[PDB]
Amino acid sequence: LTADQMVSALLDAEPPILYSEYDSEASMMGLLTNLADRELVHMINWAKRVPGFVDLTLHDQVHLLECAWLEILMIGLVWRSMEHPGKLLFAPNLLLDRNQGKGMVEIFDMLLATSSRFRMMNLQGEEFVCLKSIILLNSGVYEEKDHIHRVLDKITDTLIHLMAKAGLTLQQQHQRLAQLLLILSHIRHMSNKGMEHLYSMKCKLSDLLLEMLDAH
Amino acid sequence: SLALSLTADQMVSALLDAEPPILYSEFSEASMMGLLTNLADRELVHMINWAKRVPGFVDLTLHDQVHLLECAWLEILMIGLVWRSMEHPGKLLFAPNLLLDRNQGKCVEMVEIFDMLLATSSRFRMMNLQGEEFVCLKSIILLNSGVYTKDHIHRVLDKITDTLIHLMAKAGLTLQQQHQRLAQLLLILSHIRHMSNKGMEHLYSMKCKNVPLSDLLLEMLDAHR
Amino acid sequence: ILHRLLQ
Amino acid sequence: KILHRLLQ
Ligand SMILES: Cc1ccccc1/N=C(\c1ccc(O)cc1)c1ccc(O)cc1O
Ligand SMILES: Cc1ccccc1/N=C(\c1ccc(O)cc1)c1ccc(O)cc1O
Repeated sequence: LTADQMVSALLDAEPPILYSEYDSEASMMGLLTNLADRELVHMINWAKRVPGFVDLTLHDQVHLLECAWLEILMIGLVWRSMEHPGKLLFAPNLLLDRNQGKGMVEIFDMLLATSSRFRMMNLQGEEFVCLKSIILLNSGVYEEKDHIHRVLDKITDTLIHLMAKAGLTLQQQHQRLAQLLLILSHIRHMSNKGMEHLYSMKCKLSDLLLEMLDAH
Repeated sequence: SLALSLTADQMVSALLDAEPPILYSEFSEASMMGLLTNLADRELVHMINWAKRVPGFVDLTLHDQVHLLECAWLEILMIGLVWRSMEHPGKLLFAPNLLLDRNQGKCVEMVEIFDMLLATSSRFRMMNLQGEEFVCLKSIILLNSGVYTKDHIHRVLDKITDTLIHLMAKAGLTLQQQHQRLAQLLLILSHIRHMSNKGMEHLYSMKCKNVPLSDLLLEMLDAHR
Repeated sequence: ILHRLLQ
Repeated sequence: KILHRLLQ
């Protein structure tokens, strides 16, 4: 699969931006749960279109998604929130800023910071779909896992191939690559912190989300 | 800032010469966690002085220095563990005199964090991770884990990226093999972050149930709550 | 649920 | 905080 072949497949596999039911802490968080629960369905049928994913076991596919799902929702959130400085576009009709965070506030700022980092870097869509797929394949990789490593390496080739096209020098490609991949540490952090917050909410949710939680 | 006016080889040497020493230790649940807490408490002191020797770290505000360490301390302790556990497959070498298997972790409500650590060590072993790459990674963790929670830090990170590549090109790696290996190494930092977060929760669980924590160690925990 | 949806 | 003192 060519690099350009890689980007197209990923670009074409993108899920749709879903809408909220907008217009308290319970109400808002209730809305985000509703949204996340519907996004999860698209995410699942999106992962299937991610190169290599279908070649994995059904159990492995379950593991990868159980680990990465919130990471994937969050990098989706941060991406569509790029051109909206100081706000988080959870949905086209659900655009929120820091001062309605309400134990969320810490998680909000982290998401806000990630989106600022993306905008600073002028993150391209092609690069975004690359990162998101890396997350699905990487976040739970730790038999033939290493087919996953072969695919991960392919995606890395795609990232670099993209960057060379934008006129980035050899040194500029290596640095940008690290910068993108380093952001995935933070997304890992937000996800983990997010899970914890949700674990506090369970003992006050969607039936599928609950299944996704106890996996952690 | 001297860290930017530094070549790859001078960066590597600076990091290699700043390496903290390998401390020694002194099983029930409290017995095992007592030794680990004691050990961690002693390494933190060396970590703090190691950090001041990581290029660019000295230019940061004291407040910022405090923040980066508070965020990355367990990550750094863990990648240290994983590194020195490389030459001992299936084993965790917390200290030269404290080598543990997975079965020992089961005496603590811990085995899940053991396996993840052992898995990371297997990854390093599989990649034939070098010491030069290790000290680079560890400094990256220090400067990156708290940066988004500041252009100086990004420019130092880039410099370390340059160093990692410079090492790979020195070991005869092809151009494609160079950036592929970089992403592989950097992606492992996601797992170390995860292991740290899972570690923290376990320590807060330990702190509320009263092994006794160091005041310095408690000060690090409270920073993540 | 996740298994059935993958299927 | 102890970190303040140790870092100086
Ligand atoms: C903001 C947040 C805090 C804690 C846990 C998850 C969180 N994020 C969530 C989220 C997930 C599940 C909830 O019950 C509610 C929200 C989220 C939902 C959809 C989306 O596109 C992006 C998202 O980040
Ligand atoms: C294995 C583990 C499980 C849960 C939490 C921390 C853990 N690790 C620990 C650890 C740290 C602090 C504690 O109070 C106790 C232990 C650890 C200690 C020293 C070291 O060189 C590397 C380390 O990973």
